[PDB]
Amino acid sequence: ETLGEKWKKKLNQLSRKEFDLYKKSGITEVDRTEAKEGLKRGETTHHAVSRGSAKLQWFVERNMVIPEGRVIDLGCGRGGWSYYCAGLKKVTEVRGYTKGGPGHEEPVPMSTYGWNIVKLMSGKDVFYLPPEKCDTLLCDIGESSPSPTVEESRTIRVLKMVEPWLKNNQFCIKVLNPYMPTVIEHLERLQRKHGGMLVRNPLSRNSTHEMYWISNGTGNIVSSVNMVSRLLLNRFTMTHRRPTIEKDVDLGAGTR
Ligand SMILES: C[S@@+](CC[C@H](N)C(=O)[O-])C[C@H]1O[C@@H](n2cnc3c(N)ncnc32)[C@H](O)[C@@H]1O
Repeated sequence: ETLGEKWKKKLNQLSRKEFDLYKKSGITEVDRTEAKEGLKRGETTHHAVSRGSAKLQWFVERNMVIPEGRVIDLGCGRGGWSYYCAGLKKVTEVRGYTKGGPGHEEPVPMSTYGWNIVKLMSGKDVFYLPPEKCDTLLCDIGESSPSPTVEESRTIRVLKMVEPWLKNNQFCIKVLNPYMPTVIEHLERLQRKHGGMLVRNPLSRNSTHEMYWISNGTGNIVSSVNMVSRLLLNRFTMTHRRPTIEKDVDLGAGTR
């Protein structure tokens, strides 16, 4: 039984009250107040459509993934990753795909900087999509479940699905459950082949063990995963630490 499975265990034992306090204890989060109010009023410039823009920004600003050329954004949802990438100088095209329907967030149309190189497509299950030529492959798919065996299946399926889209390109791929032994085996094989490293984003909630496989880095995957399991387990032991609040991203207007 992995450290991660013990964390998962404990998480599942929490009351809703305890869960709600635990999930943000000591994390970082952006202040969405202004964006939500603006989106509520139909504003199409400046605002990120989700917390995802700031989440991907954290990786990009640290050069862990450097979006360039034609960017594919797998499970776009509202489009946070896509609209962010749209403003980056090296990026020439952004194609986002997402399931949508009941479920499942629909793309939100925006006119933030670079919106003209963006096409977001709903009604698209990426497990049935053939791979396309791209210079950057982004994927933020992986639905949490109380069952770590369900999550293991979802995670492995994502890893197998994204591989053909990796063509010596930049990438950032969510790994929903990185602690199950079989997932580690796949990750180790993929890292041998395509390189990169697994990284914990500080904007991730404590309610998920997700880490991101990014292209620009190196390191020991097992050590990084266990570090996260120890972090998340430690956060069970103390009174709720209020999250570190940061400014949300401002995404423009205009064409590129
Ligand atoms: C964590 S959200 C992405 C948030 C996005 N990165 C943003 O910045 O707003 C993952 C998205 O994947 C979508 N999704 C889940 N399974 C999918 C599938 N099989 N094919 C396409 N999209 C999927 C979900 O509907 C959800 O909108």
